[PDB]
Amino acid sequence: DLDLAKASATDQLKKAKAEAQVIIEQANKRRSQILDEAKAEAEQERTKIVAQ
Amino acid sequence: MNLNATILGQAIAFVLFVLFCMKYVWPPLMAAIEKRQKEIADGLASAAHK
Repeated sequence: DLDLAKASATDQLKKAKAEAQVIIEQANKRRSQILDEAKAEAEQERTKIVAQ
Repeated sequence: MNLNATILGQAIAFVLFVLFCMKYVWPPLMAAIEKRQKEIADGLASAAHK
């Protein structure tokens, strides 16, 4: 029981500790996606308005 | 029967055997045996679900 306690505690904690940070960086990938898309369409909007 | 000094001799033997048992034998015998029982009791207390 003590051996499986050590094994399962380390397994659970380290696996979740990896996936949480990984998802947070994935959220930063979506953040950069959204921010650059907003920038690109803001300047396309400006250019279209002035061309108009 | 014949009232005899053997009664007091046997009383000396009886009291000294009880004192020897109280001093030498009983405390260590019970200590070792119950210390095994204690280890098994904690073996129950120890038992990864928690």
